[PDB]
Amino acid sequence: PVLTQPPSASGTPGQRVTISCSGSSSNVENDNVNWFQQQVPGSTPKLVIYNDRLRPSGVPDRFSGSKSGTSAYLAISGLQSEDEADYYCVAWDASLQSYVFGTGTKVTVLRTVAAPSVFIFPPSDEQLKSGTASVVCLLNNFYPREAKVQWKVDNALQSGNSQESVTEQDSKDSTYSLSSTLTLSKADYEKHKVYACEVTHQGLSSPVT
Amino acid sequence: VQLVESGGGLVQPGGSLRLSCAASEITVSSNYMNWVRQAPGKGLEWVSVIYSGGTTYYADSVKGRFTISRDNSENTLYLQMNSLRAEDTAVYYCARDLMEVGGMDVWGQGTTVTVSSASTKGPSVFPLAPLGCLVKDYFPEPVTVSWNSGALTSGVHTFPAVLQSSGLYSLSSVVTVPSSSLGTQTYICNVNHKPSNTKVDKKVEP
Amino acid sequence: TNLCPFGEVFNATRFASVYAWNRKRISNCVADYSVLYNSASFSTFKCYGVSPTKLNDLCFTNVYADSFVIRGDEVRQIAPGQTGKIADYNYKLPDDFTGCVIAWNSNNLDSKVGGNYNYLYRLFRKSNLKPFERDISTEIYQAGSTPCNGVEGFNCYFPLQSYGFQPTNGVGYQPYRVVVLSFEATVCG
Repeated sequence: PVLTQPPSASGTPGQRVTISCSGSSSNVENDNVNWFQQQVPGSTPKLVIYNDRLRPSGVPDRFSGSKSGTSAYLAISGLQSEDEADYYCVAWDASLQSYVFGTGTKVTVLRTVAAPSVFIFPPSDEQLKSGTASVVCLLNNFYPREAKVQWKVDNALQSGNSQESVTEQDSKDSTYSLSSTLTLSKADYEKHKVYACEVTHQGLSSPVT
Repeated sequence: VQLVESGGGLVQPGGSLRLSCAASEITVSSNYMNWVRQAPGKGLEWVSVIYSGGTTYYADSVKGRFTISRDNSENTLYLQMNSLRAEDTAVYYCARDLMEVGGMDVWGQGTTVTVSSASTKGPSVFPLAPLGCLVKDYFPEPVTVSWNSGALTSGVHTFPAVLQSSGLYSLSSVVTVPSSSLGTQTYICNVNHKPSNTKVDKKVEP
Repeated sequence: TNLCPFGEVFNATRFASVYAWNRKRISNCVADYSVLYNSASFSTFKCYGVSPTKLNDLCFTNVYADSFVIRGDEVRQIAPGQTGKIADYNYKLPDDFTGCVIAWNSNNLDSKVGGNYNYLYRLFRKSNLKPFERDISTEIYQAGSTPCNGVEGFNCYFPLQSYGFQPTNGVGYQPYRVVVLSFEATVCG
């Protein structure tokens, strides 16, 4: 049992994004739709709107909401840079004594561009000493989430390992960061050239060490 | 005004676990209070509510498999979870449901419950010389990495983990150190894996 | 030969919020209890004890008429062994009840546009009410360590809240007037 709510939402800075949330006449028709904001999956939620349309304390006048029968809505006015988050809606249903959440909508603001500051660290000394190796690329702040980083290896492509992370996070500096790791063998490290890390944004970069 | 989730993590299927949320400044015996969960990369699911005067309500996806209660004399509520399954693998949140005069304010951080087999896997901390540490090969999650205890509050970059296909996880945290006199304050990781009960304080040096 | 003034309580112009269940001692009178259910213009008339006709044939010490107004979803809670905000923190029936719970919709009479916000439901009480107990207290509720000392605020909310009775509302969220007949020398049929 869920409340239907769109997967995605988009808007330029300053625009107003209006999240849906539609349910039954025993869900959102009454019993007060509550609205929640969660920056990141494991994050702590934050009550933006409550009791249909009322606001708590510490919540901007920006955020706002309205009800129309089978569906109420969340109006994120004055779209800030940080506001890009997963948003959820809740309501009580006497029918099956429970609270009914929503699918979640991911507001995505669309604006300036940033450069991925990139740091690579070599295999640790005593990692190598255990018949193992592994190397690390640690990509820092960038705003467009896109970042293909297939470890070039040498000047000759090799995509053996090179395990890479999704994205999200930064939060502070509401850009995005990421992680990619190319495992090696102990003796395979002494194979010459130092691999490099094709951090490829719209532009490109490759600290090779 | 704080609620700290303090349950456990890794449990064989069909096992049992007890979750707890310590409460600061909210009288748990008086204010409704309510448990909510979030599966790995999914939505939010209301688990159970308790009332001030009792009269619990549960979700059908648990019913008899889960029970909720209030410690008497102590300002803590609990979720006894039994007959657990892999669906239940999630993050669990305690929360204050003020029905109409407010809402679900004051949520907790969340304890991370991972219902599976294959046993724990303790990490192998390795230093990233000038700076960082490499939390390698660990299961289940989370890992708590602090630099020089709580001293290095700033400069820290606790990057998210990866999923090595073999099921193992790996994480790595770095700090932007003043390259000026960096050789002064010795920099020391402090990593803790509560499941494997693996506490490694590993120093990173040039 | 005095007849019971059940009509005086039933067809009352003005009922009462649930937090103040009005009680009239129906006593020393004549009650063809069957004609009340024969007035089958009632949504819920379930007699946990015995049917009205059988106890029409019967007498008690006194008869207690409990009148209040609740929301439609919550008619279920005016029943033995029922768990709910109205049951726990407003009006509770003994788990051993031998009387009749009577109810009818009143969306016509007790709903107005914008809302008859003049009906009240207790949202906060630290402990479930005992059978047949009434709390009129307006003291501010303490959900916290800090004592309120009489100012509404955070962790210091007001107990009694109000139903929002608007005609456009759903059916289960509509006014229902409920009369509970309790049965304990006076009154016969």
